[PDB]
Amino acid sequence: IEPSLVILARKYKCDKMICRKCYARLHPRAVNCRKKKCGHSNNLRPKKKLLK
Amino acid sequence: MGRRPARCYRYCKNKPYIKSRYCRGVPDAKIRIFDLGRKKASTDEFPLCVHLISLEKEQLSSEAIEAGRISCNKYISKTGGKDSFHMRVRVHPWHVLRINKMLSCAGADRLQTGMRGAFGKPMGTVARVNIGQIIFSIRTRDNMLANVVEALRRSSYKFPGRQKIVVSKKWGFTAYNREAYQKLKADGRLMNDGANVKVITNHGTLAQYAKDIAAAN
Amino acid sequence: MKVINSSRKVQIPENVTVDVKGRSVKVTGPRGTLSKSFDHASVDINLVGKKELTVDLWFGNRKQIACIKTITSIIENMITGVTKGYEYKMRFVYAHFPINVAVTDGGRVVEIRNFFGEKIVRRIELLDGITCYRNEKAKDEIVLTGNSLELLSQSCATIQLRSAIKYKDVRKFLDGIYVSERNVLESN
Amino acid sequence: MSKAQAVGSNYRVSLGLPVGAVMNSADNSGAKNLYVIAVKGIKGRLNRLPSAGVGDMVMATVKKGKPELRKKVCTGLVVRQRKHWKRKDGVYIYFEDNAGVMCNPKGEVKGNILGPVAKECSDLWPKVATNAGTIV
RNA sequence: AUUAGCAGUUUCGGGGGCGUAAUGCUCUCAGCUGAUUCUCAAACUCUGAACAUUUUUGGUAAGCAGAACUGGCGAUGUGGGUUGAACCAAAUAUUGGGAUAAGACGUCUAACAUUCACUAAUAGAUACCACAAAAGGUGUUAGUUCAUUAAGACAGCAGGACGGUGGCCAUGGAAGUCGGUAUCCGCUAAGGAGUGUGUAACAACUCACCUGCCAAAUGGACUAGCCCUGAAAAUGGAUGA
RNA sequence: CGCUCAUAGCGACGCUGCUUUUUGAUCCUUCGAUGUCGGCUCUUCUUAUCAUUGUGAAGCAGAAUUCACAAAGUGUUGGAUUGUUCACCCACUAACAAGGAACGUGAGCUGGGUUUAGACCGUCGUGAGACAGGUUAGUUUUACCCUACUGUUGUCAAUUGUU
RNA sequence: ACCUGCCGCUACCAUCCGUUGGAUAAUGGCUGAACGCCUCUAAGUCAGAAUCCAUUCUAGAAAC
Repeated sequence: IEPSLVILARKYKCDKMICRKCYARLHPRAVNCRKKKCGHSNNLRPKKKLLK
Repeated sequence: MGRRPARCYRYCKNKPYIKSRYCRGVPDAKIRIFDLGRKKASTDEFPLCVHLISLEKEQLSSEAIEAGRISCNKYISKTGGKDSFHMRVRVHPWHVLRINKMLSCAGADRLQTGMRGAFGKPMGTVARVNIGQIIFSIRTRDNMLANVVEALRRSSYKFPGRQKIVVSKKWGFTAYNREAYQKLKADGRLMNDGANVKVITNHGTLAQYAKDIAAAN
Repeated sequence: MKVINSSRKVQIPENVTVDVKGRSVKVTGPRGTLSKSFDHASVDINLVGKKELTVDLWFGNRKQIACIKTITSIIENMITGVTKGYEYKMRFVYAHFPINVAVTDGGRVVEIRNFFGEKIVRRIELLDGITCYRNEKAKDEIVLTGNSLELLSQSCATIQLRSAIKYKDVRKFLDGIYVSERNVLESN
Repeated sequence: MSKAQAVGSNYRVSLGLPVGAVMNSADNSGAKNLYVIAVKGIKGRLNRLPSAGVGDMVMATVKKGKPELRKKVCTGLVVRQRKHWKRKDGVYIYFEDNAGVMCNPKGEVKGNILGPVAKECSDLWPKVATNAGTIV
């Protein structure tokens, strides 16, 4: 349950990809910043993961 | 540069000042070393050539050149073995930049050593190019090409203006293509001199290959 | 430059009906009379037989053509809803401060009492045509069923958003309401 | 610092003087004077003294006292403002002359508080209330 | 002025195994000389060019300073560039009609029709001229290259994704996957001593890799047109409106 | 660099920029005189947002920070020292962020400096005298005009009936 | 001159009073194509700042 729900939670928040400009959380298999101000950067960190 | 930001030494103007018998305070260039990799490696063993070339006439600094070289230096383990690597730049910063300094840096108004006798001490050593003159070259084997272009890519950022990368149809540092540069080996009329080539001499030489035979060895 | 578009289309079975009088459509079936409007990027649509439904477009861009597919998809979804309801089974998570959600149907509102020690109510009015039952297993799972995919889903999303903290880390609290199973359709 | 008021802040600000006013130490510790540097919580504006508390904590100094206590700043507590005020009540407490005590940065008064102490101050700072038999 | 190796050497410089140190063999260094290549020189050349614009000197540059040719405000305005000493049209007696010039032709404001593409941007809109760059962009338009594909594809989803074997190392252990190395073969349509996730570590999943179905296109890499990002400064605000 | 890990946070060597809040370069305007600097006073303005609010990141468990965006709506202090901005400590604070506006503001101020006459000291000078060398004392004039602004009368004579 | 001292004027040197709707930004989504998947976006749209604009408040047009 808690493992089956924590994963779900992660999927909705922690396991998406941020930008290296707008820091904007896109979606887990993203490829562009999807913003006008950025210019759809195409430079994307995956948002961090932690046990704590 | 150190005394300047390279925005005043972006574009070619004024006739060439150099390290001469008229100048003398002229500093030493930021690189006097221009090759990287196996210089022992043969003309024949490496048959792959990429160039870097500006599209606009611009004065590349010696420091800039150095920086460019030490991308391609570090893109070598990433490439795969320094053995399969040559480089030569082929643009030596011969020409020198003048700087009349502004004596005021924290305060104090000249109008006495202002803009009168205000002729540059030479500081800056730099190279001119045009709209296609080469600024880096890489001989290599046909293994590395996406590697070398990436090194060049890095190099592109370290240089002012819009550059370009073209792969020559030659064997790298040679005036023959490949269609030609097998016929020389195949027919066997080539003559070798380490990193260079020679070719036998019929329409190359005639007055000294008239009554001669040592000219077909 | 102009690459020429064309019609996608959608199939309408014989337990459901469709009208369309002025490029705007109201599909009807056993669940209800679910509606959505179109014509807005000069998007032409016409019905041929009580079986097909087609969105015609033959002069435009890629942009224009993108719309055509989307509209069709939407109508398909609507049809599906009208046949049998879209189900959104959410599940919440907390037991240090157990997350406690309550409801009213008819008025169609959901309210969250305890949530990460929040002593407030977070009331959020569901859109019209959304019911909510809950076969809970261990103080978890709410379901929201509805007919219009587009609206029910939105409502669910809103609810989810409401069960979220805006300060401190997100890997701290891994708690709130979370949609386990969307795009779920009951067996009729 | 500290800070703990109250419930409320026992209502409005009143002072005997702001910055640069002597008030007696009223303390068994050999501070004999207390001179204000400034007052805590005064955010203030353009040209306006950081003004004395009604029973609130102040940045102060021992100007004339023990030499050990002399120099070195000290958080204090105002106890009685010569200059007057109305309370939520309809009385006007007013005193002989200004006074306070040198204190800890958790508010706590050191020895025992001498003389009369306005009740507001006591309310504000429980230690004050504890360490006196006059709270008028 | 100045880079690169190559060749013949050097008991004529020096040090290593051999040899008298060796300059002899086998290595590197130093110097000379011979054949080639890199880049090149206002004060060099074997050789050689018919305030505005063009050339040019100093200057980080300036509406800075300084030259050349010619053109311009001086007895030279008019029409145009929103407005303006220098840009264009073009020269000024007083007139009328005509037809043009530069420049415009939604409305300001005399002056319109057509036809094709592009852009969707608080954008963009009359050289000078009142600013924009490097670098980004799965915005859209155009285009070039090579590749995949009826041995049936792309994208997707469905199935399979084995053994020698826990290869050798490190290592209770790390077995494809702390980390490192070699990285080989059997059987098969099919499977790297393995892309990641994960596991104390194995596994599990996922990938590479193969087939099912759907049913015809697909994939990369650049190139340049417009648009966007970059792109902040001070009274309210200027494609002239 | 950062245990690991180029870009969380930094970021060498190198390149492109903006800016007119430094100072220089400049000498186009003013020498038939724009009243030079500072501080008090006060509005308004710009954002390159210090706080605030709403957000997104982190090497973000929490508190505490750090980075990014929208955003100038509102806030952005009391002293000591110095002619003083600049400066330099103490003190509170949500924060004590940057600036502009003829280096905002002398018919609004004082004149602290700087800039005259008197003097002192030092140094330099045969001396008269010089000194971004110090020191000390050294008249801040005029609005009754035009406008702009504050508040106030008057007009609203085609705001249509003598109102 | 001094002590009182009224009316009055006045002191966070006293007292009382300073609201609520839609519209958006960033941003988080929803359905959802372009591009069978996938995507906050292209069509379409949900939430949402001290913001925006109204509400409230001052003046009241050669305006009725």
